[PDB]
Amino acid sequence: SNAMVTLYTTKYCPYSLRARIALAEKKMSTDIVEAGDLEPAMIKKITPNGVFPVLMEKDYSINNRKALLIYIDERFPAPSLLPNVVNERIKIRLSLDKIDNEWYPVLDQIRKHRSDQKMLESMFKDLKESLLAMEKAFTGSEFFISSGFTLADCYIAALIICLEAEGFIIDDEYGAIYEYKKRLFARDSVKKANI
Amino acid sequence: SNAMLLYTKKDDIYSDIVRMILLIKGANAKIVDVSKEENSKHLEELNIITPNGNIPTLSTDDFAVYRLSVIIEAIEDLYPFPPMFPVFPKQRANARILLEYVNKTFLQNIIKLQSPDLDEKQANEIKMLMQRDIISTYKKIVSEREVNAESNPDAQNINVLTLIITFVFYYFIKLKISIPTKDKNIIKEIKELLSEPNFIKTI
Repeated sequence: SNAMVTLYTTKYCPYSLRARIALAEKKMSTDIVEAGDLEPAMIKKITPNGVFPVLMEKDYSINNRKALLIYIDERFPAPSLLPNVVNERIKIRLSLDKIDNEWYPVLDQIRKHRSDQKMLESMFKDLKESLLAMEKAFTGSEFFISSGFTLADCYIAALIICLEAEGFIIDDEYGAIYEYKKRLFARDSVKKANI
Repeated sequence: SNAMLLYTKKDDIYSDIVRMILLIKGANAKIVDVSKEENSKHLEELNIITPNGNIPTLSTDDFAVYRLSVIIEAIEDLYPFPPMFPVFPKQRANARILLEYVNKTFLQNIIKLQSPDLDEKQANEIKMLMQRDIISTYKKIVSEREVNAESNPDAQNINVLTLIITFVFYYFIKLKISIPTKDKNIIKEIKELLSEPNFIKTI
């Protein structure tokens, strides 16, 4: 009905957790519905390709992973989910890409190869180092690389969610990160998405 | 001052595209061909500010951004005038999707063909894989341009995906790949499309 938009989503899928975190942020009247709890006939009606986070309103239907979130932030402008300062915004637009490209794959590779425990033992050891050396490199800022909530945070929020559901958890032994994660999960956006 | 530094390499279709947008903006920018041995000095630099001497790279005092989309967006922030994108958030996204297609299909493949260790069978396949989806592609790029132009006749923005493709034809022509089309005015369009002034100025 009046559900201006509806977001169809899969469970344990960052791409869908990213979208739900930002739609909450936009105080939007949207219907949310799951897959697996749909007719094998309609799932193909809305998104013919099994891509899965799919946002559809009256006369448009979208799911392009790398483009969806930018669209939400643009379609429902207030509140803005990008920086105001040109330069900041410019490099957030880059950190986004690096994220989607160098970090999200580590996720799949923690899953697709997860039915084996000797590989995991090492991968978790890597994700350990890769963060260990940055947990210092970033500090003194409320959220990620900005003053306020960015898409970048939506990205990371969701990513962490999936990883700690793989068994990868962030401890007291990272630092400004653990509390940055604490702050992340402090937000009413991230909390209705985690449960 | 406006110390914008664009790192490039000769015949690198990405660079050529960023170089022709910057022209349109009227942005002042020190272009830097890293292929040229005079700039051994800047190439040393680049490999400090990018994980893999990425090209092209748009460097300023505050940042060093690479990757086409990021760059193209980056320029839109910096030099708003004239507009590179549509304005309706639906059409903006569509172009973002299309640009991501044209890229994985022609833009990066164009770059594989420039490697001197490509295995004679490899490319023939690349080229022909390219020939298949190019016309359909062009046709998509137009349709969308007819839409966005008509949805706002007063906006008067440029179609970045039309510019980008002009280059994909110019490299089809550079690599001796045929453009399979009989259609009269498609070829008329193509020819005119390569005859737009700033394109020449870029080359």
